Amino acid sequence: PEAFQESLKHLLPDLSDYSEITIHLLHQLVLACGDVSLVNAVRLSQGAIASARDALKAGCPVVTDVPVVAAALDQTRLAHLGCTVKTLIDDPHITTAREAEQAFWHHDHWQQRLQQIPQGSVLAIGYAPSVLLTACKLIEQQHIQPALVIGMPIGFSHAPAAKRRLMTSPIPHITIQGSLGGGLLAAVALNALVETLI
Amino acid sequence: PEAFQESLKHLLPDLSDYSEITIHLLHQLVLACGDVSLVNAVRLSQGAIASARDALKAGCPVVTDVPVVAAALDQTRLAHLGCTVKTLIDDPHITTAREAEQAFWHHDHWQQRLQQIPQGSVLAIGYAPSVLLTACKLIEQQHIQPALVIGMPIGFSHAPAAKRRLMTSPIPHITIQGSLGGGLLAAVALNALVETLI
Repeated sequence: PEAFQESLKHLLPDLSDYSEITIHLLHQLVLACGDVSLVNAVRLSQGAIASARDALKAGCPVVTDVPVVAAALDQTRLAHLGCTVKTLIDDPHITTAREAEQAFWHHDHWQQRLQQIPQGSVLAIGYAPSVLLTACKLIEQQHIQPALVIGMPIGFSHAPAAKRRLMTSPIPHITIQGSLGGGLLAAVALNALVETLI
Repeated sequence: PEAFQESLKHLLPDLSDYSEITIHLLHQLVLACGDVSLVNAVRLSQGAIASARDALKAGCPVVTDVPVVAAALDQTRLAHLGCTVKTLIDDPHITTAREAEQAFWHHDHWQQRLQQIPQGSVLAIGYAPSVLLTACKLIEQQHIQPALVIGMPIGFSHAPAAKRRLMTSPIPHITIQGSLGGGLLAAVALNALVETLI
């Protein structure tokens, strides 16, 4: 789980184009939010790219936390690959970490839907830290086994240590160290991996 | 001129894919020589990629110092663009900085061929520091005006300060700070820019 400069170092003596893909992803994130810091804050695990491509080529399920993340996904490219897209809740108005944490407090069985995610799924969490925390716990206990976790919720003061907990996970992941998150960032990240595949 | 990490910083809030192109070029260099240091040593100037693409799209002439550089160029792609390829000398056996400096000492009129390079041409120097130095001098005096200079000669003890002199040039350029050079590196660099255009 390392930064741009370090990743790039070890990916350049590779036959694959993982270095080009990594910088494409950073570029797309910066074009979404306008913040060059993400070169530092963004963290990919070794084998994140490879696990992503392998899962996408096999037409993996894709699960997002909330609808706005799903709706920003490149839906037609994903359909061509045979990937289906689902959300953990259906609330149409979620724009902040507070609206998200509130909404995941009302629904009584989103944890059920998370627990049922198919092995090999891509899990993209753009809004709610508590959902990312629950995902990390289920992974540790070996109840779920996604191919990839994209964890880019917003970080708030006294948040569930979620992004930091994801960095210790044995599951391939991409995250944003610190309090940056939300917007469409999680969807942009996944889109960058989709568009460099087809 | 500036390194990888710095270039990348200022190229990410750009609409164009110059950040992806830069990392592709680094990647190709590392696949040619196997040396990850070039991330540090390689230096691009601010307008380098853009000037390259503009000149290649216009079917610019390409001039190399020696045949082995020309022969490593992607000849068919360049022909499709309308770019011609020429060399400053025709010696078929040049493998080291010594064989190159020797050969540019015998020929009496390579400086004439250099002085004649058309405005807007791409100049790729892979072997001889003294040729790069002469090129820098002609540029300062405004006798020649290439669109781009790729300067990747070998750096030897008490060499003509050439690579360092190229970094002060007003002409867009790509070079390798320090004593690394030769092989096919100059040709690989140019090829990376050609293949990401067509």
